[PDB]
Amino acid sequence: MPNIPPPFTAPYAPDDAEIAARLLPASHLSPPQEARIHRTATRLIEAIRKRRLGGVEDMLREFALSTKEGLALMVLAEALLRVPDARTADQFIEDKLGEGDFIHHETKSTAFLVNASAWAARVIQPGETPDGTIGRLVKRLGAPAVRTATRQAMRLMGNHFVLGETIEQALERGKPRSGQKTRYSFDMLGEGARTAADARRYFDAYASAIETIGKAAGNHALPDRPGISVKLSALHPRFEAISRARVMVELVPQLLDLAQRAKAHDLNFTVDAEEADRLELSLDVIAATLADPSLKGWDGFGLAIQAYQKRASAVIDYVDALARAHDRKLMVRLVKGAYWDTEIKRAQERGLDGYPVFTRKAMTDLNYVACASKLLALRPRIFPQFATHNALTVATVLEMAEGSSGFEFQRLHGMGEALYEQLAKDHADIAYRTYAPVGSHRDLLAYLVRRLLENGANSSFVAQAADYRVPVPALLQRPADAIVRPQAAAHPRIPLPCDLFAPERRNSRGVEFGARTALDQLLTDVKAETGDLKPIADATPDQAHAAVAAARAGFAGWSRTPAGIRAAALEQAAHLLESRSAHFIALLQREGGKTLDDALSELREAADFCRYYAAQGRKLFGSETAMPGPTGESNALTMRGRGVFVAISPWNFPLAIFLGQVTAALMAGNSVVAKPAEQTPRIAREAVALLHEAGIPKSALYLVTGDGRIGAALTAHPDIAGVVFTGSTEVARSINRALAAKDGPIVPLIAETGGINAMIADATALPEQVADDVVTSAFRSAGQRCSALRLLFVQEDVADRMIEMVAGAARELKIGDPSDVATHVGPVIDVEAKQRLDAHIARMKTEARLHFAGPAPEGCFVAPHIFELTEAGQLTEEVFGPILHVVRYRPENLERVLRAIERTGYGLTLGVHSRIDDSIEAIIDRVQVGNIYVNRNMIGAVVGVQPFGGNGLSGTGPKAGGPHYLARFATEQTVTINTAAAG
Amino acid sequence: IYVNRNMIGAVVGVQPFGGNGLSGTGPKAGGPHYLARFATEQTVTINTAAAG
Amino acid sequence: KLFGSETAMPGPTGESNALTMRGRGVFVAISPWNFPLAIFLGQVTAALMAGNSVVAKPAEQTPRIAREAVALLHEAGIPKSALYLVTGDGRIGAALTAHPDIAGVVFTGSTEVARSINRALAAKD
Amino acid sequence: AYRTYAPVGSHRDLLAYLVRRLLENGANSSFVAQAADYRVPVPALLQRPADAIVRPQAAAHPR
Ligand SMILES: Cc1cc2nc3c(=O)[nH]c(=O)nc-3n(C[C@H](O)[C@H](O)[C@H](O)COP(=O)(O)OP(=O)(O)OC[C@H]3O[C@@H](n4cnc5c(N)ncnc54)[C@H](O)[C@@H]3O)c2cc1C
Ligand SMILES: Cc1cc2nc3c(=O)[nH]c(=O)nc-3n(C[C@H](O)[C@H](O)[C@H](O)COP(=O)(O)OP(=O)(O)OC[C@H]3O[C@@H](n4cnc5c(N)ncnc54)[C@H](O)[C@@H]3O)c2cc1C
Ligand SMILES: NC(=O)c1ccc[n+]([C@@H]2O[C@H](COP(=O)([O-])OP(=O)(O)OC[C@H]3O[C@@H](n4cnc5c(N)ncnc54)[C@H](O)[C@@H]3O)[C@@H](O)[C@H]2O)c1
Ligand SMILES: NC(=O)c1ccc[n+]([C@@H]2O[C@H](COP(=O)([O-])OP(=O)(O)OC[C@H]3O[C@@H](n4cnc5c(N)ncnc54)[C@H](O)[C@@H]3O)[C@@H](O)[C@H]2O)c1
Repeated sequence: MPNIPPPFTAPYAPDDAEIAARLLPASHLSPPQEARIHRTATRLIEAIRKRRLGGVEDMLREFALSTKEGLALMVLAEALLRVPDARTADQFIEDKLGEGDFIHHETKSTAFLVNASAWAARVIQPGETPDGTIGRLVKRLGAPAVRTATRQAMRLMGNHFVLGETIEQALERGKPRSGQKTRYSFDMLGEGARTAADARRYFDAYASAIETIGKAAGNHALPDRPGISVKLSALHPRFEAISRARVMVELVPQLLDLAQRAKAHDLNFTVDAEEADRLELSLDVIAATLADPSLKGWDGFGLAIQAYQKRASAVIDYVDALARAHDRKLMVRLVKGAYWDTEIKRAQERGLDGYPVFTRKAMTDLNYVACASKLLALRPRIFPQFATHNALTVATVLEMAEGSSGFEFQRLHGMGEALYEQLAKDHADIAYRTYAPVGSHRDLLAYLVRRLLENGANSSFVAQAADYRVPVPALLQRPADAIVRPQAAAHPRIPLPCDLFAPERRNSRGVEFGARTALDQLLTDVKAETGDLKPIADATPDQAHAAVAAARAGFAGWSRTPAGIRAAALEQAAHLLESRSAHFIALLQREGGKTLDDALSELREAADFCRYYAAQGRKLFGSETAMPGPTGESNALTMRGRGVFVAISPWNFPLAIFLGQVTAALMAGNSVVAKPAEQTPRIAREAVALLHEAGIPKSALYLVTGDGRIGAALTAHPDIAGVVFTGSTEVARSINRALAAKDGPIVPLIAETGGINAMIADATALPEQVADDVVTSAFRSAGQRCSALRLLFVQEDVADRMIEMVAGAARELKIGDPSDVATHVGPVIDVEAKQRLDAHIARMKTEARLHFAGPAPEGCFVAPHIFELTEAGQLTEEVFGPILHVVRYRPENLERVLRAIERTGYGLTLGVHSRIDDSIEAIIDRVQVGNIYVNRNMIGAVVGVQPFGGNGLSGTGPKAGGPHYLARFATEQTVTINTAAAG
Repeated sequence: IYVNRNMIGAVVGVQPFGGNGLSGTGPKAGGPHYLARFATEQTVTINTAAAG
Repeated sequence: KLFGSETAMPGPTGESNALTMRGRGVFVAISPWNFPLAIFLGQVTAALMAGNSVVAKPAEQTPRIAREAVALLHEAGIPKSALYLVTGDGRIGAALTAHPDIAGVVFTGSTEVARSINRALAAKD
Repeated sequence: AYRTYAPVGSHRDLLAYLVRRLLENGANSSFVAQAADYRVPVPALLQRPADAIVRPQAAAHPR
């Protein structure tokens, strides 16, 4: 009867200290309360340290394995467990494993997870160099220990996971005896559908699991019936804030169907909690689902809430209001949180104003107990479920319950066993639910990774309890006593994103699209910025020469302006850029045709260029360098501006590359004449006016607009001191020839040009991450980035799955007006671009296999295309659009692949996806490419982090946004003074 | 530039030597900017998150 | 200092970023007659130190010292495969600089010859 | 050929013997201890003694 709560919108990353100022006093307990807790917890830990077979943490500790090594052995273990004849596995383990074929075993066992037929008698030659994850393990531990470790992995995989090639096989394997109930609830493997077909498969798997669980549910009432865990990202291929409109329309009926099926068996149905940027969207979906009248009269629906998030307490308020408003009973799982490292990395990458999670473990522990107290007081409408394997957390929640009724604890099969058995011994009324991981092999890898991060974490309770160096009393330290003071809440060694580069420079600010207040405000601000797009008159060859003459006159004064003053101008420019981000983002979208995230990212990059060049500028030009020499003599090295630089920029980064080149030249003490791409003069003119306002003298910087002919007039001018160019390889050569033709000084040419960028993915790569990174690298910004992926090499054993996943993912990209927040792929720059792209597409259709040709809206649009080539040699040009080419290869032919890459002459970006350090390192050793990206996408180089730029046909160097850039814009001068007369 | 002494016999690492304009491109021989010009830069970026 | 080890770049947690400097390829080194030893070796050893192989063409007037110098470099630890001496006039110098496979040119000599070399480089595709 | 010895005697002589025995099994520098610690890579157990000393003047322990 109460009002349905408003869409959830708590502040994303509030101040830790203020939260601690509330939680610390409230955490206080009386001496008798603490005494009970201490006793219960000691008893739990004693049982834990009894020592049963063991868990993953025991294996990692026993053989001192990295997470990567643990993962590789568990993968090999599953492959070995699925071999029909156990004697067959035994023979392999003793005779082949650890003897050789190290990389082959790692590759085959991993491919097995997506391609069962891939894993099936070789002959191992002696003396093989131990390489690969397994070979390195063998060198370190010895082959016999690796076999022993593998056998242990086999008992872990066989005992603690319910797995099969398909869901049906997993479910059959996980069944109980007869007319009996499953002793476990199902933690389903699936997450993050990449394709529409993935989302249907996961839906079907859940549906199938619900029937299996149902038919073996027992006759008791809730809470004493089994549960299933479900992930929203598994049920929708673009589960994200910017796609909220389609998500609400497509995902809800799906989740509703599954909830109804669970209701019919009167099951516990739990929606898992995922990344922080999906919190708000998930609550929207969950609320709309819960509202459906078909879910009345059922008490099993629920969701997980992560206490490691500052928003946790507010989520609980929201969930309770939801429950009262629809008059429902809910089962609510409280967890700490499984994605901590991800949240830290993301907030840093995204330049957020803070972290959505606590950064000290004790703060998470404090907030968990505080949230538990909150949930307990919401009984009986809310049935709390405390999922944790921490003995102190358990003991503390029990004490606060003052009873054992109306809540449960939870644990994952293979963890918390000794703990909860002992808890049950000491408290007969206590209930705990045990979940088993259940699913297909194709979903194992993604799940194993997350699982291993936590079992291998030093801070984890389970790990420490298993380490007998850690005394029992240490595991019993109260969280409040670790924090002591509110101002100590945040972790002292984790800087806020804005301080990522301190004390060098400030970081530009970003926006969290997953926070509706932030995204809505950004959208509004950009919308408020208007632009009719008035034509910008071209310059005549006379005006261009006048510009050079004027720049030439201004060089004397600018070059002699103190470096600190030049740097201050750049830094004020950065300030004005971010201050006016909406205006410039608006321009980037209108004139540049960029989607919102690409525009914001370019704005950030522009400001980063200013601050970074300002910072490097002071180091380089701030003072002379004293040279060692004899007594009675001084020797000083200085760097002076060269003269007038001509800066020529492209249309694809009309602001950041424009400003990067210009501010670099300016910082070095040069005056500049800048000619922007014909397509994007407006933003260039805005940038220049901004630089002037920031402190760049009118006499130091001139904008000349026009075509390649006006650009030619500038580069041919006899009085210029150098040229900084970014554009086509062909135009660079033309400029270079015009420069070399002159009889004057040989001036510097910095030329950054295209590439035919490859990615190499082997069978140890996670197909879902490959697909993400391939889709991003090749199709983001309509493939109009120089760093963009053009050629994917994929090992044949995984080619079909990887290609199919990229295609399915590409189909989910929204193509259209870049100003619509839901758009993934905007238009290409002009009619000429589209025609050239369409011509290549037409040609490729008659020369190579078409895997995907997306649907494009009328206008200057080109959709993602995927072609498979017979050989790489079929791709001979940089095609500047959303067009992926794929070649599959045999593992023994990597050399051929590397020759194919070397053959083009380009060398800008290269992607490598592989678990195998030795393979990654062999590739790096071999290639000369400027930017190599491993196990991530190939785009969005960050100033001062990924100095960007290639060689061969891809560029001259030095790398923009790196420490060798500014020097190229200057000239050296040595002053030697005989000082002897001074004495 | 040489002040109150002769103009010749630049010493390696003391007087980085070489000119501009019609006199040269740089970087100066026997100075700290020379070697870099003979090399190319390579940036290697690795997503290490799977390990921690 | 420069090539001894990589430079770590600041970045987000969960990511490593390292800057390295690698040899470019084959450098053509062309030297004058007026400092037949020191400028010859200066240019040659700089290129070698940066990890390039080198084809060196000495001034036609002073091949002997250059050949003695190359011999000394080989004896000092420079592999025969990393360093070759080619003697002759400006035409042989022109052949070297015109070669499509070279990765750079280090030259000391007349402003006029520098420009012709610059033009030959620019002319290549 | 290898000979295996068994400790043989009366309880009244055990303590004195156990002490000496435990000093060596609990020593960080002991081969048996390190071999049993999987953090120590096989190649580490294989370092030649001469390569640890390197120079005559480094023979004595510096601390
Ligand atoms: C049945 C079950 C279902 C679960 N469902 C989900 C889910 O849907 N979504 C989800 O995100 N998690 C979920 N989890 C939680 C996750 O998988 C881990 O098990 C959990 O976070 C560990 O908490 P703990 O009290 O057992 O271990 P503890 O060792 O006491 O705490 C470990 C954790 O503290 C936090 N942490 C670690 N370092 C820091 C730091 N420097 N600063 C702040 N916090 C830190 C983390 O959240 C981390 O996992 C579930 C767990 C179980 C058992
Ligand atoms: C059957 C048998 C009978 C034995 N009888 C005797 C005996 O009668 N008298 C006797 O004294 N020992 C005797 N020992 C030796 C002793 O008991 C140890 O077993 C032995 O010294 C260990 O050598 P190791 O090569 O097996 O182990 P390792 O780990 O290779 O070496 C361990 C040892 O190196 C030496 N050492 C350790 N640290 C240092 C240091 N900082 N500087 C210099 N040296 C160091 C010690 O001698 C020490 O025991 C006997 C051993 C066996 C197996
Ligand atoms: N390596 C990098 O960092 C990087 C960054 C951005 C773009 N690019 C490259 O730029 C290309 C796409 O952008 P584009 O179409 O604008 O490049 P483009 O060669 O077509 O022209 C770019 C710029 O040079 C000017 N220009 C054209 N002809 C000229 C001439 N004869 N003399 C002097 N100037 C002349 C243009 O008018 C313009 O401002 C791709 O090949 C791409 O990979 C490389
Ligand atoms: N700035 C300095 O550091 C420095 C140092 C020493 C000498 N120099 C200059 O060197 C000059 C005098 O000596 P030089 O007579 O040997 O110079 P030079 O121009 O006559 O030629 C010198 C070198 O280039 C080669 N060469 C000639 N024509 C060539 C061509 N068309 N293509 C490729 N290579 C060619 C020669 O055979 C020789 O090895 C002066 O102008 C002097 O100032 C400058």
